Order: sequence, then C-alpha cells, then structure tokens
Amino acid sequence: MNITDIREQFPILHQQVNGHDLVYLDSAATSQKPRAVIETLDKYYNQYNSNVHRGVHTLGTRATDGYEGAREKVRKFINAKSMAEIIFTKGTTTSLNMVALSYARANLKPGDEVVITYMEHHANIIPWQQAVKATGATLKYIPLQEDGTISLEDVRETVTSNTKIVAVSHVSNVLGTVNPIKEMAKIAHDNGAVIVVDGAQSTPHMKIDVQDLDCDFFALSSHKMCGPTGVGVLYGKKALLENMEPAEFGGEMIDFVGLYESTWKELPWKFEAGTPIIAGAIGLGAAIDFLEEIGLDEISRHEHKLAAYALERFRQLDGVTVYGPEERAGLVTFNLDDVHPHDVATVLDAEGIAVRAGHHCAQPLMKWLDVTATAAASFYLYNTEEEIDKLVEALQKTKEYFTNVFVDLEH
Amino acid sequence: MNITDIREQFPILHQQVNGHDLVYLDSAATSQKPRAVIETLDKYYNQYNSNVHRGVHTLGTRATDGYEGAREKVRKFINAKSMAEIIFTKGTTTSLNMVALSYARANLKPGDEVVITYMEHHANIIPWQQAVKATGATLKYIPLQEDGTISLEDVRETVTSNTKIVAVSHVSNVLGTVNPIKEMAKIAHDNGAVIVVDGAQSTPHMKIDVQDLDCDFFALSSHKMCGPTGVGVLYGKKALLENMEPAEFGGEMIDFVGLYESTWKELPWKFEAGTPIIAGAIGLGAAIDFLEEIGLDEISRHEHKLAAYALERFRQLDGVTVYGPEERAGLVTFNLDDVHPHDVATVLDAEGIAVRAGHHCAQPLMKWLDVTATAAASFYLYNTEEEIDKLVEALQKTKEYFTNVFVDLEH
Ligand SMILES: Cc1ncc(COP(=O)(O)O)c(CN)c1O
Ligand SMILES: Cc1ncc(COP(=O)(O)O)c(CN)c1O
Repeated sequence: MNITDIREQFPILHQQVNGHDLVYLDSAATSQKPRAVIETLDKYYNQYNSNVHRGVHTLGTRATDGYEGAREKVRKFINAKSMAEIIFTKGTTTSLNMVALSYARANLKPGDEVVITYMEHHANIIPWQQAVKATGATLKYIPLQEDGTISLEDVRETVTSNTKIVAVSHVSNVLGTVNPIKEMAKIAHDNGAVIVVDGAQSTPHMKIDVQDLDCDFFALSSHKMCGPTGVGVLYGKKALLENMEPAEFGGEMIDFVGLYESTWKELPWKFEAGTPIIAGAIGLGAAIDFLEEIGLDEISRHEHKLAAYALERFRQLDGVTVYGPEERAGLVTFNLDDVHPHDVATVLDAEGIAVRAGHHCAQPLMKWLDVTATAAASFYLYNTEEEIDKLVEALQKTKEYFTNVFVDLEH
Repeated sequence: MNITDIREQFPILHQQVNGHDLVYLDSAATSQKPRAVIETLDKYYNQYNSNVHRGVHTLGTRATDGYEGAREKVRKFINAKSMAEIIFTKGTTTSLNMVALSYARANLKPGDEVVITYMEHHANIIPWQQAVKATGATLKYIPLQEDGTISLEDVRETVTSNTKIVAVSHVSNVLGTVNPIKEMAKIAHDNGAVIVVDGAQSTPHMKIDVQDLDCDFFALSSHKMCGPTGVGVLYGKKALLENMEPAEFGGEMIDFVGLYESTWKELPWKFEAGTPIIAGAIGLGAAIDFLEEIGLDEISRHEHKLAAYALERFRQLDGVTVYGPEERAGLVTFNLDDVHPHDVATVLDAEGIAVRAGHHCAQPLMKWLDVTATAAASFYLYNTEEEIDKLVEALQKTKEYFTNVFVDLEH
C-alpha cells in the first residue's frame, strides 16, 4: 500500500486553504473521491447516458449494463447471495427508513420491543421512535460500559422474547467502537428478532461479509467510501424482502397497473420507484473497484496504524480528553479542557485542518458522555502520520493561544 | 437561438451508433447534459466536496454555499416565494410519494375523494391508489375527450365538495397535451381541495410560474432538464408544508432528539433526512443557469417548431397513427399499422435513431387508446428539423422493409 501513489489519485487534496496545505480529517462526515470515480461519472454523461431497463436502443443498453453491473459489484463487495438482495437508495438514512416503514410498521403490535443502543447515529434512532409511536410498541436501549463499548451480557439482558428488532451500528461514528455484530445477530435470532445493521462507518474501512455477520438488513452510504453523493444501498435477506411492501410507488416498480389496484415487480425492482440514481450507482461501482484494488484489509491495517499513532500523540498532550476505547476504527473524538470545540475547529481551519465539531448526530450519546459538543478527527486511506503530527501541533498551539488570551485578559 | 452553438455544448451527440450518426429522440425518457453541467460536477468533486450545513471549515462552507445557492436558483426558476417551499428529493416520483404519504394519508377519511386523470404517468397513479386503500377514501378519474385533452366541464363534474386532492400532469409524456392547470387549480380550490401538479414533462420545456399556476404542490426531475441523475424537487405552499409531518427521519432534519421523542428543523430541512444530494443539487443549479441563458420561451418556441414539423411529416406517411391533439408539447406517440412498436424501435436503432417503445408508464392510458404499446419520439433544445427528416425517412424504409418480408413469405 503506497500512500503517495494513492494521494496522487485524489485531486482535491492538492490545494491550500488560508495559505496552508489542506489537511482533510473529516472523512467520517464525507470522504474524498479518486480520479477513477470522477472520470466514471464524466464518461457516463459524455458517452452513454440514457434511461435504463428498456434496452431497445444502444445507449439505453449501455446504461443498463452499467447500472446492473454496479448492482453486481455491490453484491460481490458485501458478499450477498443474490442481486435481488441489493437495493439502491438515496443513502443509509433512507435505507434505515425503508426498513422501519416497510418492516417495523407492518409487524409491530403492542407488546413488541425494538432495541437500539445509546451510541446510535440519529438515522438509527428517529425511524424507530416513530415506528413505535405509530404501532404502540416500546423502545428499549442497551446500556454502554465505561469505555463506551457494549457487553454481550447487557445484550442478552435487554433483548427478550418480545423483541422484534434489534438496531445497531457496526462502527460508531463518535466512539470509534466496533460492535460485536455477529454475536448480537445470534442473540437476536435466539429471541426471534431480526437485526438491522447501520454499516455507514464500517463499509468504507473493513471487509463486510453479510453471510459471516448473518445480519437481516445492512445499510451503507456511497459518499463515505469514495463514491458519488446521493446514493446508498439496502441489503436485506431475500426471504424478508419478499414479504415486505414497497416504501414508495410509481413507474419501474409495477408489473400490471389497473385503475384501482396494481402488482409489483420481482426484487430488487419492487423497491426502486422512479428513474433510478443511474450515474451515482455506476460511480459507486467505480469506487468499489478502486477500494478492492487497494484491498480492504490493507485499508483496515492502514487505519489501525493511524488510529494507534493518534491515540499515542493525543496522550502526549495535556488537557485533552479522548472518548471511546483503545481498540477502535480510524477516528478520535476529543475535547480541549476549557476550550469549546467549535472554537477549536475554527482555529484548526485557519491552519488548513478540517475536523468536525458538534453533536455528531448522536445527541443521546453526547448526554451519556456528559458534554454538549465534541471535536472529531477521522482518518482514511489518503491520510498519513504527518497529518496527525500537524493536528497535534495545532492543538498544542491552540492550547497556548487560548491560555495566553485568558491570562492577558486576567491582567 | 443557434442550434449549432447549442449542440456544440453536448459531447454525447458527437458519436456514431451502428455506423450512423446518433439521433437522440428519447429526451422524454431522459435528456442529455451540456459541458456546463458535467464540468460543474467535476469541479465539485475536484475542489470543494464536503458535508454541508456545518460551516466550520473552508470546504464545508463552499459546499454549503453551492447547495443552498442551488436551492435559490430553483426558487427563482419556478418563481416560488421562499426557499422554505423548495425541497430537494430523489426525483418526481419520490416528490409525489412524499405528498401522498405526508399529506393524503394524514388527511383522508372515508367520504373523501382523490381525483386523478386517465392520462397520468404511474408516479401520479400508484401513490394515490395506495393512499386511498390505506384510508378507505375513494379514487375518481376525470375522463378524456376524443383528442385526449381534458375539458373543464368534466373537471367541474368530477370534483365535488368531498374532493380533498386533485392530482394531474402539467404535460402528458404520451399525448403531449398541455393541461389547463391554472383553471383546474381554481376549480379544486372552489371545492376546498389542494392540487398536486406532476411537472416532470413541463419544467424542461416551458416557463413555470407556480404563483401564476396557483398550485399547492409541484414536482419535477433534474434528469429531464439537462440536470444530474438522481435529483428532483418538491415545491409546496409554505402553509401546507408547515403542517405536514416528515416522510423520513434521521440526522439533519431534527432539532432536539430525546430517547423517545424528537423535534424537527424549520422548513425546508424538516423534509431532508440524511446527507443531502449535494453534487446533484449543485449540478441542477448549473442546468438551470444554462436553460435560463438560452431562455425558456426560446426553448418553448423551438419545441413548437419541431412538433409542428413532425406532425406535418407524419401526416405524409401512410399507415401511421398519431395519438394526441394538434396543440402539443414537443413529442409524438405513434404506431405503424401492422408493425409492433418494439420492432420499429429496434430497426430505428440500427439506423442510429433512439426512440421509446412500450407502455410509457401509462398503462391505463394505453387501455384507453385501445393499444398494448406505442412508439414515441421526443424533441429537445438539441434537436433539429434534419433529425425529424431522418426519422420519417427511416419509418418509410421500415414500412417498405416489413411489407417486403411479408410479401416474400406469402409466396
Ligand atoms: C455511522 C453513521 N450512520 C448513519 C449515517 C447517516 O448516513 P447518510 O447521511 O449517508 O444517510 C452516518 C452519516 N455519516 C453515519 O456516520
Ligand atoms: C410526465 C412524467 N411524470 C413523472 C415521471 C416520473 O419521473 P422520475 O422517473 O424522474 O421520478 C416521468 C418520468 N419521465 C414523467 O415523464
């Protein structure tokens, strides 16, 4: 894995902001895209754009082959058994919402439990809150340990014979914890529940094998893994998707349409109303080819290196608190003691450094950590040790700068 | 309006298919895109891609300004009063579904009527069928005249004091009729109903002024008007959108999130769950700038010219039936007597000519016309009279070719 060679593939990194080299450490909000992806989109709009699934004219055929080819790339990428299990959506949020609407809201009665965890992104909270409100079921939260991980015992405790759904993140965007999805699936299934995995933060960073994880549903977002904006995937087990009603209706997903009643296509088209996201899906194909050429295990190893290096260098700074465990994905959430995270991020941007400050779409988790906001930095396959050095230096400098102003005003 | 200069802006047109110059007459399925659009997307991914709405770092700010700037371009383009009325979606289908879910399904009781027409695209049929099934309301269809237009008398007849929604297309993708939206809005409002306009086929082709039309909701698709794939808009009157619940839930659309309950953002963000379609929205901005530079009235005039020319030349061919009225948008649906439309389209493709054959996502309308399928050709700002000549010549040749084979087999 050569990082110089990889960085040469990302045009956006070769620029300055505020007079300094850009240092992009915001990949957990959105990743950057290599030439291969961008040029895939260009080629699509310049040469073979058309509507798909009609195949009566040449361009339409090319477009169709690109689009369904991309479906097959997604299938191999997460190791699903069939393309019928791979549905293209607007992104992880929409995917999770489809499950909550079409699965939860048709199969929850009073009595039923939906169990989430406290570390969940909002996409994996609000749909369930709304499903339980609409059906008079009840929502339960699996508690967290002191280091922000989840114990399987707490899981065994929370899920009972009344649990219909367990909804959890593979990887937390805030704590960087990697949840024990495979064991949690076995637990859920023992109690007769399905598991829905939010795989937004795992898919870009590590091999996903839905047959190994044994999850029922699994959601991911293109923009987090070098892909075009605007597109995501829902994987679901063919037997469950066969029994779910579509979330949206219109052309493309129907077979026969009468005045009053209509029948649906086979999977996957049953779940794709309207002209699909053609170019974004083909670009996502391109992103997958790119990551598979580097190797997901290689990417994973790289991320291990950067995260370990960052935890060490953060521990060398006084007055910084890091949240989450030792074993983690490639991100660090943190606060400078006595400086608000928004201020940290703005000062960091004056040095060319892009990080996130705020609630990270995890307000319940913010409350659990006992804070209003945090700062967060995330590494990806284009990041280096040098970049973490610049971050720690700028945090040192920020500490000095705020203290100096405080002391100055004190006199 | 110089057509040579405009065609120089569309790379995709400069190619051959099957040894012949491409002649793209399938814009009603999807339009092609000029350099300005494609280069907008390239610039986005090459220079300023980031997540939006955080504004703590430079790129994030640029991205935000691009995205919200695009919202303002949409607002000026359809003459809405406020950006709060402009919601970005996946496309027209999703837009119509949002209205059917969040408006219809919360405000229909038994007793209530939803009136559609027979000429509707499926996106504007199936959501309503499903809303009425879920709420025990009833669905009514406004009948068509002999030439496939709608009379205001039939409208006055169909809508009654029990009608809650009237759902209709501005322009039909099959008949090319332009419906009298403004008068139909007045009728609907007299009976205390809202009107939902499907503006997928009108928006690319003519000035839209939602204040003049006085519609309540209006839906359109980027890919039909030179824009990126994957993106659309829902316009709705601010007072109606203020009282609608969101269709999907997650990050970005919340204000405070508790364990059990959550509050929503202000419009428009209330209706945009998840990372939005950043690049596609900015590209759609670019498409709007492009069409406004040519002038929508100019585009409209061009389309009038091509459609009149096509109806004349079709009337010069024996054994072709054209459907729809004399006064029409820039498309012709047709059949060769005695040749199946799929065969017509495949033979046309061997000559480099792209047209559509099938049900056109309007099966009820196909039944009304008394046919299984039709062929359809659509003109746009890159099309010329020469292209219609090549189409009519190829249809003549196709007539001769099928007749010859018939006679040959007869001997
Ligand atoms: C862990 C996680 N889950 C879900 C989401 C929601 O993803 P999207 O905005 O692409 O729908 C995000 C967004 N970054 C995330 O990080
Ligand atoms: C008139 C009309 N209405 C609605 C739609 C549905 O649009 P989309 O596939 O972009 O959702 C189309 C698709 N071409 C259409 O032509």
